[PDB]
Amino acid sequence: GSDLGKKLLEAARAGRDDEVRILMANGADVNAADVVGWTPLHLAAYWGHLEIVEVLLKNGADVNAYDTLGSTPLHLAAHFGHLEIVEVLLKNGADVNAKDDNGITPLHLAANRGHLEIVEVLLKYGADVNAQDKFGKTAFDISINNGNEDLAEILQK
Amino acid sequence: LPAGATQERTQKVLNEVTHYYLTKEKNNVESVFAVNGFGFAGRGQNTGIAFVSLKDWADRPGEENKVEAITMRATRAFSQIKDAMVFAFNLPATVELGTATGFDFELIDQAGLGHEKLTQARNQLLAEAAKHPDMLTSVRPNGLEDTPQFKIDIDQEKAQALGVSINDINTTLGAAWGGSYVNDFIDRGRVKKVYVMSEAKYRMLPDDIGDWYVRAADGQMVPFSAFSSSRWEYGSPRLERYNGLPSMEILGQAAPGKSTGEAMELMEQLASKLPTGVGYDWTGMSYQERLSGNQAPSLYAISLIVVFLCLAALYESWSIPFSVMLVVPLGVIGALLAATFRGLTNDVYFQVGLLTTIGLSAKNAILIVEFAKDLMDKEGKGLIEATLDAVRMRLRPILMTSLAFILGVMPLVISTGAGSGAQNAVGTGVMGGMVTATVLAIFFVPVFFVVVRRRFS
Amino acid sequence: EDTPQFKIDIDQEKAQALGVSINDINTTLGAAWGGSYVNDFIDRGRVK
Amino acid sequence: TDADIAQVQVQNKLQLAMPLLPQEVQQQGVSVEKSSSSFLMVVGVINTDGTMTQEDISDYVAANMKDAISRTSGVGDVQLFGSQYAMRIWMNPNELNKFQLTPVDVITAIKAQNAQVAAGQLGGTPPVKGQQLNASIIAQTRLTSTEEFGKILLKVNQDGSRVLLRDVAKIELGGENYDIIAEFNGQPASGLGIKLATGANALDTAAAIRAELAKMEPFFPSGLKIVYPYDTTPFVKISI
Amino acid sequence: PGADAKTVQDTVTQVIEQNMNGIDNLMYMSSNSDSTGTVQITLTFESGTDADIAQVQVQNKLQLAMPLLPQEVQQQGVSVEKSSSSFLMVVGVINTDGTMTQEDISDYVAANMKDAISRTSGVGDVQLFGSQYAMRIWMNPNEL
Amino acid sequence: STEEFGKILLKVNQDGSRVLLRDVAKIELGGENYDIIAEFNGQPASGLGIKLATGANALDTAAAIRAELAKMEPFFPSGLKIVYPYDTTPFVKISIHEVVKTLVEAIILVFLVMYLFLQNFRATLIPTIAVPVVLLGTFAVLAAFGFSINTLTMFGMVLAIGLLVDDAIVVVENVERVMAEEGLPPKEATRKSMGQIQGALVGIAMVLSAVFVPMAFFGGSTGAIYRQFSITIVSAMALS
Amino acid sequence: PGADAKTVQDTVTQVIEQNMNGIDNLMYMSSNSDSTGTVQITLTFESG
Ligand SMILES: CCCCCCCCCCCCO[C@@H]1O[C@H](CO)[C@@H](O[C@H]2O[C@H](CO)[C@@H](O)[C@H](O)[C@H]2O)[C@H](O)[C@H]1O
Ligand SMILES: CN(C)c1ccc(O)c2c1C[C@H]1C[C@H]3[C@H](N(C)C)C(O)=C(C(N)=O)C(=O)[C@@]3(O)C(O)=C1C2=O
Ligand SMILES: CCCCCCCCCC(=O)OC[C@H](CO)OC(=O)CCCCCCCCC
Ligand SMILES: CCCCCCCCCCCCCCCCCC
Ligand SMILES: CCCCCCCCCCCCCCC
Ligand SMILES: CCCCCCCC
Repeated sequence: GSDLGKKLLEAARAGRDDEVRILMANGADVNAADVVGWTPLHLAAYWGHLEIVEVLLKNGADVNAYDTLGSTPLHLAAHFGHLEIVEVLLKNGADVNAKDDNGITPLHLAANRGHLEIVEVLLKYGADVNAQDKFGKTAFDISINNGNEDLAEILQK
Repeated sequence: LPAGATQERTQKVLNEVTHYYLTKEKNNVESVFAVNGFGFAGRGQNTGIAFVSLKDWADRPGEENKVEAITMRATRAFSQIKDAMVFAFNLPATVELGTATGFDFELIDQAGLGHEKLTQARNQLLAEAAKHPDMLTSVRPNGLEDTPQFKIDIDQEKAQALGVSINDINTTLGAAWGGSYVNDFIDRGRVKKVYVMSEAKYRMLPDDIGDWYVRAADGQMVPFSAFSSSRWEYGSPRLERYNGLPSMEILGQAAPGKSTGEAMELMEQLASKLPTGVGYDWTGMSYQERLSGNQAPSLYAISLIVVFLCLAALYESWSIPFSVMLVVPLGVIGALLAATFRGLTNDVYFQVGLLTTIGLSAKNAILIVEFAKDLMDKEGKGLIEATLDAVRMRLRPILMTSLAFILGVMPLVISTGAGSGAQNAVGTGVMGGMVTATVLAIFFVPVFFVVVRRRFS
Repeated sequence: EDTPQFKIDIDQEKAQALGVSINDINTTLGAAWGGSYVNDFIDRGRVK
Repeated sequence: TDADIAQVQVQNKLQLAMPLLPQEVQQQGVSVEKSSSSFLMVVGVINTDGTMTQEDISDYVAANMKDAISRTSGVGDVQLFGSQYAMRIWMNPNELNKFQLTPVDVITAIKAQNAQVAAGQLGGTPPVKGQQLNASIIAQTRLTSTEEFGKILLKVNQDGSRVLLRDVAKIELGGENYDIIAEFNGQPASGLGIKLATGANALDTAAAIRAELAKMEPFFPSGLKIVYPYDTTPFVKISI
Repeated sequence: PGADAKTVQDTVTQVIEQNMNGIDNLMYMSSNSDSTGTVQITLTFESGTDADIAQVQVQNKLQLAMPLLPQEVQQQGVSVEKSSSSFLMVVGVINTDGTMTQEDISDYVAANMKDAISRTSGVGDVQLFGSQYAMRIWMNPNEL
Repeated sequence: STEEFGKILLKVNQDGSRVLLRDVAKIELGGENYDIIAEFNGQPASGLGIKLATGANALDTAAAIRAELAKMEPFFPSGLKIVYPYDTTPFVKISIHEVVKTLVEAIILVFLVMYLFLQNFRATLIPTIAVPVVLLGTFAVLAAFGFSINTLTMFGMVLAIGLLVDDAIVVVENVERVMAEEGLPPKEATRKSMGQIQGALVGIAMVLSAVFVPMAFFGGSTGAIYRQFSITIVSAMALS
Repeated sequence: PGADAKTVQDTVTQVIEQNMNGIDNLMYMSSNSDSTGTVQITLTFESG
């Protein structure tokens, strides 16, 4: 925990691109994590700040960083329907079959909130469609339970 | 402290603050009442407050041992403290007013946009208001920011499969982690509450969730881990509403030199360029300042019109009244010079002080004009003869009243004790106004009467 | 003025015989034909 | 008679009766009011673009307009000419019997799976020494959509197949009641029947209502418009 | 007790706010729902309004809305007071020999002092900085 | 008692052993909640926040509270101490004293300045009688309007000193001048003296009324403050 | 209902009585708790 580390966490969350850039020049810690284990990339991927997500990965930010419950920036971006960020993460080597402590994947979360474009991007990068969570539930089991007609067709593969 | 900070974390900061006041300000500070977990902005573990009680005014000599001075010292001393926004400040005369420069703005969700969309619109208004330091200064949100919270999801299918009811699950969780008021008991002839809650150590961290077991219908004990799944998300620890709809209170004050009315007019302009479905309204002192300022012009008007009519009836002349009413600036100029020189403000004591200075100057002028006119009307004297005879007869009583009253308010001006602020405000403006109102009136009232009597033959 | 109304008699003996709760009978009849206000939910951030 | 005191005295006796009333009558909300029986004015609401139905308009007036009008000083009673939406669970007896379920099971499931739970905090007070984490625990929250209600699990069959609420009922967003249906000049309409509070000024109250309506207009959806089909105050203004 | 801002707002605050109709000379209404499980709805009235009549009208509309609140909230109670934030003085009670905790002192002041001070000639309202004792059951999950 | 709560039976085992509430929980008398940690100079603290009742005397109430707390001293457990971190009555006592000091000093100065010019103790007595009569009269009218002795009302009379003192000086001084310039006896001199100014004094009262009265007709918080000064000054001026 | 004077006074009469302080023109307050569970707290005010 450093002075600039806490400011980057605050800036990355708020989406202050120009403050993030000044902090990337001063050498602010990109691996700066809060008490829950969220890095600036975690925060940026959650709040949907694309320009900052790109700036952090350029500055050697861990794309496969995980919190105290095993969730990664891709989990968040996929869950909150941030297509542009999901692509940039997978492009920069984001583990598409990343499991949290519950065994939940970015595909599970993407499917659960009916993000059709994101599901297609994930499957394109080799997202295990037969991947189960701790309850033995697939992304297909989520679609039929939610009653998502379109999503059920995409995961029918 | 930063959001998510614990009670122990805040106690350490308060212990340093308490240690400072009983060390560095041992000659001034009598006691420090440290309240950990309370703040006027919103209560929580990260917030606290230290109510400092000082020794008698007798034991605190000079301006260096006043709240003004002690505040400035303490503020700078705590600015060094790592990861804590700590500062001191004096209490206002009353909470029921706030600041004259300050405004109170409500940002309203008028189309069920949601909490997160109203935050975006709030951040947008703040960002634009920050590009106007010339008009608006310290434009900030009054509420709390979103914080990490632990979202746990009970699997209904897995609970029903194991034979575990949701009532037993939701009770076990809520009772252990949150506490549960069961019923009353009588401790020494006094009815008191009975609470069941987990011993601290078993309800601290997410790993402790799995240590809690709920009995199934078959009689087997099932851990929370078996039928639950958790993740981190952000949510509001304090949700504000105004007139039934979701809102966010925004505080701020007019920039040095600029007026409240102007600062408000820009905030309205900025607000009109926010996302669709986002409304605004003025509350508290702003609501008050708005519908009090619309009266002022009307009250000044009536006051000034009735004064004229009263003097018009007295002198039996539509013109002569002007000779009396022209004395007003002579008393106000000295009040302003005195207040400005000393570095005081346009407060209520001053404003009422002007009306009493204007009142006594108007009184002096009325008698000079009355004496002068009555000599012309009865003794058939000339304008200048009657005016010179009048001011002669009225010189001594004007001086006696002024001499007595200027000396009478002199102790209030030099006062630096308890309630000196009120005394100074009452004294300074009156003494200053009285000097100019006395010195100028005796020479100007005869000038006003002659000029008016000439202009209107 | 008075209007025709559908009088229905619940035979207590036959219900006790078959082992059906009269609470379940009144709930089923009342909820289905009359309507039952269960609890509240949030429609676009408003309690309904 | 002071209508304020008359209301206080009447309610003091009502609160003695309140606990003896059925639980269903209490949960509908009992109201004590001091108003004229006649209507001061009717505030009609139509959609000129025909984008919203009679039901859709009524829900908006109930959810976005009614409450603020009801709170305005001088407004004794406000009658919604329509109904606010509710989560309508239209049960099917053929489908309920098929899965061996009853309206009793449906109500129990909704109360269990449409709950807003207080689950305490991580690192809550009193805490252990050396605690760094402090976060609220968020469990079950109120459902928000017809979909969420649809996927309420009533029971799991012996073969492991799920019975959801949408399998035994049609789930739409519909009026709390379907008794009131209004029309303005033939086309679909909703609105508010406003009764003047006992002793209140007709003209001052009517003006205060228009002031409150003026604040809502900018935030209306496309097509939605206020109409003034009935007002007793204009006559008083014009006659004087 | 144990509720979050969202839980408090969606079950308590919105239900009470929807029922604050038929009350005379109301200017505006504001509320806060926080993660301590607390809600405060402040109804500000026109200057010259009888504060007693204003309070009884708010209390009456709340009473009719009480059956719509959660049993946990109904059990705790909902307090309708006249907002007059202006203290005559604050009496502090402290333990110098460290034999009593802040909880122990609070119970003493509540039991032996508070009621006598409330009865004192010219005293309007007395707020206790703390609460009287509660029978705290601290459960152990390993034992259960 | 905690002992009774500890003995609460939870279950009886098959072997015969009993599970009590003390076996699965720690049972103590504690606080309702543990959110706030209160300390006074580092020591554990509680307290009472006391508000003044409607129409009550602040100085009497404060003395009464201290008189009650004094009777509780003998029963306090070993270590318990009372402290007064906040109290306004010492400040309000200074405000009262400083105003009476100013009002008394003011009457003394009129006496000295009256003697300096007129140089007869007989003339110096007239304003020494008239001014206190008006100041007392002022309090009677404050009570009639239902006002209290407060910072605004007290300093309202301090600002009016100039107006009240003047009324006295103007009347006596004018009589002293008429006697000096005409040689009339005090009786006939007073008649002529008053005859010159009596019309102006009525006129002055009407002008000063028009200056201060409209100040009370401000609305809201600001209006309430100005109303205290307005009524105090107009009352004192009218009596003068 | 069913509570003796002692239990009633402790749980009701005192709880109410200790909140009946700071009221305008209150002269005195008399109350009684009986074996039937009944409480009756009478507050008498100045004439006028
Ligand atoms: C509604 C508010 C408007 C009021 C404004 C008027 C301000 C006060 C004006 C005072 C009237 C002037 O009064 C001037 O002196 C006296 C009384 O004072 C008058 O004299 C008259 O009244 C006096 C009253 O004692 C009587 O003796 C006598 O009946 C009559 O001659 C003169 O005719 C007039 O020149
Ligand atoms: C400033 N303030 C009034 C103080 C100061 C010091 C304190 O030590 C305390 C307070 C607030 C009071 C409020 C009381 C209130 N009540 C009397 C039960 C109360 O409702 C709560 C609550 N969380 O609801 C408290 O925290 C509370 O018990 C508490 O712990 C307090 C407390 O400990
Ligand atoms: C002799 C004629 C005097 C005319 C002035 C009368 C002013 C009264 C206005 C009033 O009632 O408001 C008082 C107001 C309360 O906020 O107090 C004030 O703000 C004091 C007013 C001082 C300025 C006077 C105008 C001089 C400019 C040339
Ligand atoms: C356009 C805004 C309208 C506001 C009008 C306010 C009028 C207030 C009336 C004040 C009353 C003045 C009476 C003072 C006369 C006393 C002197 C004889
Ligand atoms: C607000 C209406 C009243 C204002 C004051 C009226 C003054 C009247 C002046 C009349 C002058 C007539 C001159 C005669 C030559
Ligand atoms: C200190 C006691 C005086 C109370 C009345 C004073 C009025 C100015």
